[PDB]
Order: sequence, then C-alpha cells, then structure tokens
Amino acid sequence: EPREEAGALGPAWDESQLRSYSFPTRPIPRLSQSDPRAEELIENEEPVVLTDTNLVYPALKWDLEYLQENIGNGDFSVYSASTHKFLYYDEKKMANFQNFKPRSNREEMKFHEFVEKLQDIQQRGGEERLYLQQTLNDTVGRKIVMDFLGFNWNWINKQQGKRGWGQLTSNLLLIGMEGNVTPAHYDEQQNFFAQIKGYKRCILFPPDQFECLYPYPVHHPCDRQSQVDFDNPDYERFPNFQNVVGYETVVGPGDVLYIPMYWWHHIESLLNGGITITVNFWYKGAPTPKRIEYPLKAHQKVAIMRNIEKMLGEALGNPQEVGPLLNTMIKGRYN
Amino acid sequence: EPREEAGALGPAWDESQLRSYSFPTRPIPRLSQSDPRAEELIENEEPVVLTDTNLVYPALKWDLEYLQENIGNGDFSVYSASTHKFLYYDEKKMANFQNFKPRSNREEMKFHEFVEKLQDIQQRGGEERLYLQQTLNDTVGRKIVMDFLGFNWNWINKQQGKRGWGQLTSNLLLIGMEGNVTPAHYDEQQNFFAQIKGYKRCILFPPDQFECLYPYPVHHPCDRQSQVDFDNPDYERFPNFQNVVGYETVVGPGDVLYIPMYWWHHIESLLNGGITITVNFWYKGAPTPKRIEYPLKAHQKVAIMRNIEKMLGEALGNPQEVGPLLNTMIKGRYN
Ligand SMILES: CC1(C)c2ccccc2-c2ccc(C[C@@H](CC(=O)O)C(=O)C(=O)O)cc21
Ligand SMILES: CC1(C)c2ccccc2-c2ccc(C[C@@H](CC(=O)O)C(=O)C(=O)O)cc21
Ligand SMILES: [Zn+2]
Ligand SMILES: [Zn+2]
Repeated sequence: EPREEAGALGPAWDESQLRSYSFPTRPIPRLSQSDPRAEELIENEEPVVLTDTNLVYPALKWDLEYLQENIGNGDFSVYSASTHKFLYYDEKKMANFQNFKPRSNREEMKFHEFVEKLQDIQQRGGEERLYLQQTLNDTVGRKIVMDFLGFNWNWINKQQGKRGWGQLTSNLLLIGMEGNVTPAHYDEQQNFFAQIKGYKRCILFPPDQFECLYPYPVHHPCDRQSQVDFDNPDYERFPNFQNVVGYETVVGPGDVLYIPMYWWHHIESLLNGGITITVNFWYKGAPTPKRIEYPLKAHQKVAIMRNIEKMLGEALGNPQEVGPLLNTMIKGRYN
Repeated sequence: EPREEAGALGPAWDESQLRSYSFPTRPIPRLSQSDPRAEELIENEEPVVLTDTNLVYPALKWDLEYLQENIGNGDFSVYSASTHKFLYYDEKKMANFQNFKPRSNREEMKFHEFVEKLQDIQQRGGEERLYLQQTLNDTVGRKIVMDFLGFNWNWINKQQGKRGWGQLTSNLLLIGMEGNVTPAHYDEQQNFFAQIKGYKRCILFPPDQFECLYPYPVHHPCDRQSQVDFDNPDYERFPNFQNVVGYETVVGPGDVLYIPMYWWHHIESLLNGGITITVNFWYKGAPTPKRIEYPLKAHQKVAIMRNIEKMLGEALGNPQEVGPLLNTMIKGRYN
C-alpha cells in the first residue's frame, strides 16, 4: 500500500496512478540499510528497497531549474516516442535486423534544449513523450560535481567490497515524464537504483521466469527485452506469460532499489505524478568462481543460453541462421 | 536393376529379395576405379560403387569353413536379436539413459562357437538372428594374415593420400544372416565398404537430410542412429520423414562402396540370400581447414549441432537437462 509523507501531507501517491496488468505481484521488502535482513537479501541476490542510505542525499534538491543552471553544456541523449512505451534497444545490433524500425527516436541535445522542448510539449498540450538518459561524465558543472562527491560512497563502496563486485561501470542520469514506461528487460550488471524526484513503480521478475517473458534473440537490437506487450499480451505466442509473478514496489525520493543482475525489471513513472529523476549505479558482477557448484543458479543457465546463441551466430557466419539450426536440433529429438 | 552374373548363371538377385519402404530412391553410380567420374565423386564426398578395385580380392574365397580353420582362436563379438533389426548402440553411454534396454544382446565367443550356434539355429529352424562384427586384429591366423596382406593397399593408400584423410582407424569383419538389417545411421569416419560374400542393399541419405531422419540425442546410447522405424514410420513424431529421398545400390562380391563421412546408411542383407560377408575400411576425415569457407557444408552444421549438445551436457552437469534448456531457448523466441 502507499506510504504517507511526513508532516501529515497525505499519501504521496494512490493506487489510481498505477497501470493495470494481467499478472499478480507481491511487494519488495522496504528495509533500513542497518537491517540485517537487508544485507542477507543483497548477499542472496534478491531485490530490496533501502529507505535510509542517503546514497544520493545531496541530489534530492535537484529539479530542472537547478540542473539546467549547473549541469554544464554537454550533450544529453534524449529519447522520444509517440507512445508511453520507450523501447530499450541497441543501435549496434541494428545491422543484423535491417527490418526493425525503432519507435523511439534518439536525439542528442543540450540540457536547456531538453527543458525547452519539454516546455513546448506542455504548453501546446501535445502527446509526445521524452526520456533523458545520459551517462554522467566529466562535462558536468562544479555544483553538480560537488553533489556527486557528496553521495554516500562510504556505504556503496562497502557494498561493492562485501559482494566482490567489479568496478562501478557507470552512473545514468534519468529524467522522464509522468506515465513513461521502460519495458521489461534484464541487465548484465548489478544495479543500485537511487530515486531522486517523483515516484516510479518497479516490477521485478526473478531470472528463473525466463520461460514466461520470452526475450528477443541475442542478436536482435532489443536483446534482453521481453517480447511480450504487457498492455496486450499475446497468449498464443507467449503462453507461459500467464504464469508470470512479479515483485513490486514504488520508490520515491530517498529510496534505493537493489536490482540484482539478470533480474527482469519493468519501470514506469507514475501517472500524473510529474517528472521523475533517478540516478542508477551499475557494477560488474563478481567473477565466476573457479569451482562451479551444482545445481546451477537460474542466472547461470541464462548465461549459458546467451553464450550458445552467440557462438552459433559466430560459427554459422550469420545470426539469421541461428533460429533454423536450433529448430533442426530439437524438432523430433528433444521435444 | 539387377546385374547378371558372368557365364549366363542368371541374375544374382531379384527385386523380391528387397524389403519395402515408404520413400523413393535413385541408384548410386557403379563405375570403374579408372573412371575419372569415380574420382570426382570421392573427391566431392558423394557415394560411388567401385566394381574393379580388387581391394579384398584374396578374401573372395572366404566362407565359414575357410574362416573357422584359419581365423584363429580370438574372441569375436556376436550380436543376437529376435527381430531382423540390429540396433546400433553404444554401451558406454548406457549410463546416461538407465531406462534404455537394448534389443540386441552381445555375446563374446570363439569363431567355431559362432558357426555352431548358427548351425543349431538353422537345424532347429529357429527365428533368432545373429550378426558377427569383430575388429580384425593381431590374433588372426597366418593364412588370414596372408589374405589381409594381399588386399590392394596400393590403391586404397593412394586414395587416403589423395583425399588428405587421417590414418586407417580399423577394419571390421562383418558376417550376417540373410535378412539382417542395420538401421539407418551415420559414421564420423570415411568408409570404403568392401563386399565379399552375398549381397547387401545399401540405402544412403546425404547429410542435409538430417531434418528428415531425426537422430537420437548425442548422449543417448543410439547416438547417430535414426529414431524412425523404417518399417512403421510414425509421421506424427517424424513428419519430415515423408520428404526423405535415398541413394540405393546392391553390392555383391568384389564391389566397394564409398560411404562418405556423415552420410546416413541403411544396410540390409538380402532376403533368402544366404550369409553375407563384408570388410570395411574406416579412415579419419581430413582435418578441418584453418580458413573456413562459407557457406558451410551440411556435415559441418551437423558437427556444430553435435558440439552444442556435447557442451550443453558438460556445462549443465547432466545430459538429461540438455532437452529442457534447448526448448526454453527456442519456445516463443526462434519458433
Ligand atoms: C528507457 C531508457 C531511457 C533507455 C532507452 C534506450 C536504451 C536504453 C535505455 C535505458 C537504460 C536504463 C534505464 C534506467 C532504468 C529504467 C528506468 O528507470 O526507466 C533501467 O532499466 C535500469 O536502471 O536498468 C532507462 C533506459
Ligand atoms: C550392426 C552392427 C553389427 C553393429 C551392432 C552394434 C554396434 C555397432 C554395429 C555395427 C557397426 C558397423 C557395421 C557395418 C556396416 C553395417 C552393415 O554392413 O551391416 C556399417 O554400418 C558401417 O560399415 O558403417 C555393422 C554394425
Ligand atoms: Zn535496466
Ligand atoms: Zn555405419
């Protein structure tokens, strides 16, 4: 259920702001960073929402006015879409599938241009949607650097150490419009997902639900995304989607969501909730141990499947032949 | 059609001695070793029957009386079966499938015992069937060694050289009863199949008909055999068997059939034709070239499929999990 804001300011959000879907869910635990149950969840690679990390405390004052003034004159990737679904695709793989036309057009622009185009849309009541997704880098201004340095690196660096993770790969600045949806997908990195402004509903699925979520081929641009349209699921093509069960939560300013590697996540900015701001923290997973302990984890089997698809594409000399060979291998033999 | 014996002795065989099957065939060419068309077939890894190699000329005098006297007192593997089908299975893999019970019982015995048990069956008109399949080795007697040395090693060694093949892996002595059938299977070696006594009908299928012949899993004891019962094909499980087309021939004394590596072959001793004797010559294929030339050959794709199945069994730690993972990989993704 919804949490209540301090000072009797009422519920920060209500259930009417959540999109409706076909599957059940149960809540992700919301715990204190000091709660040993939280440490045991992270250690066991299960999601948890940490409510008191102060991980991005200096950034909670961030809004568009503050950011436009201080974030500098770097280039910012901005994605557009006529729909509320922003497809998570890979431009590098778009050669393999010359018949895929993305619905999200990316445009590189300056931050003040992003704010203006967002203003124009609001002014003219248009229905276009935007989502800024830019990797924080050196070009940012001095006041943003100060805020960045003020993150709780003591806490997150200890986590990185305790879990044997690799190095911090990148920090994404995410600014979206209300109602924006990032479709279900999984990442090959560990993620601390730090909510700054507004509210995002996060629906996670464990890696062992690979069978119910039907990812695109590895060589397809939408690799690691679910093929299932959550708003109109085609149960004839994706029958096991009727067996999916999610882990759900709404994160607001100050919350940090641990999204374990290989865990599917569907992320939506709440309807009529205003703009949302998030910074995430991606870390390479711990290295694979020398002695493999059976039985394998679900995510290890996903890695095996990915590697098979990759090698088959290399050996055949064409990713388009992967599908035909795999069917040849199974039809009448393993089915 | 049937060939005619020299001296007006009539047709060596007639069509009534061939079992009836559901698929069409076209004949394998029967050519002289000196015919350049024969060399081009072998070079292109296509089957050909060579009629004048004299490859096993000294062995054409062989019969059970001569062999029992001179072949020595070694052990000979003899397979039995209540049916005319002798299943080509692997005892080493029988651990993976503890629910597979072979129909062919192997018994190790001396050659005179093989002849006697064959005599008893004939005497009592029983319906049991036998097939002797023993790798020629050192234990053979002096007169058989003399015959072996008298093979045409000049010709076959030149073939081995011209084709870049590896070394001769083994020579099998095959003695079967009329009507015996070795079900369709492929071998991972090059084979010169030298017919000595009696007549065998050989039905070959190219490697690109993998889809129509449904081999067992690689880890199954009957690896490399077709799952399809040629006498009663289950078209519901094996629908593409209705598209199979074979290459057919009957080899008699003096003929040599080149069975190229990875080519399926179904081999049957002719009905009411008496006992059959064959010696085959297995060679390791030429090494895979350093620069792979695309498009791949059909047999290279078969090798890829075999390797995928093998690696999946090793990685998962159990060959029984191969099937489930492959289905998970394809369902709703590549089909
Ligand atoms: C939707 C978008 C802007 C996008 C478009 C095109 C290519 C890639 C991406 C991409 C990658 C990550 C995110 C952040 C977050 C989802 C969220 O919060 O919306 C998430 O999935 C994660 O932290 O792992 C968002 C995006
Ligand atoms: C049927 C039999 C006796 C068998 C039983 C159990 C395990 C293995 C084998 C095996 C292997 C080879 C052959 C010879 C030939 C077929 C033929 O002429 O009958 C052939 O397939 C080939 O030369 O490649 C025959 C057999
Ligand atoms: Zn993600
Ligand atoms: Zn064979």
